[PDB]
Amino acid sequence: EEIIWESLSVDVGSQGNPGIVEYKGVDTKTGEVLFEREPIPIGTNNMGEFLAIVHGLRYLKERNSRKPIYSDSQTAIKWVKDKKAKSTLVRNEETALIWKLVDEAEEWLNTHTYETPILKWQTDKWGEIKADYGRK
RNA sequence: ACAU
DNA sequence: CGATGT
Ligand SMILES: [K+]
Ligand SMILES: [K+]
Ligand SMILES: [K+]
Ligand SMILES: [Mg+2]
Ligand SMILES: [Mg+2]
Repeated sequence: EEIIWESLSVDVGSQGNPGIVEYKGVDTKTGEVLFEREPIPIGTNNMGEFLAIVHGLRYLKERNSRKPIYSDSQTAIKWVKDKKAKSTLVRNEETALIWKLVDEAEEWLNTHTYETPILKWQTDKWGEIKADYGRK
């Protein structure tokens, strides 16, 4: 089982969990940063991993790219497959922004199609995903 | 247990 | 050491 180098890798970064959430997508081969989301003041790790995949799908579709996406998040891969982010984060005024983005990402999934394979990055075999923030 |  | 998730 080998890395598919012609791919997009995504990952969340956070300050606290729940805490400040950001995410980015990179070229798996070169590490070039292709997109980065502006920090969101409160969210969870899994909400951010979910948003990163959905943004990757939107990014690749806009560019007519058939590359797969790698994520290290078992949870977020499932949530994208299900088109449903099963987060436990409370809804209040401080979490309104992240929940709006997650709701809108689900809505996009329910109104668009894609063939993009969403693949598990095998951290145990390959080390940290290329989009990692280097914070652990 | 597994993945973050 | 704590949290988010299956
Ligand atoms: K990891
Ligand atoms: K990190
Ligand atoms: K646990
Ligand atoms: Mg990750
Ligand atoms: Mg990471």
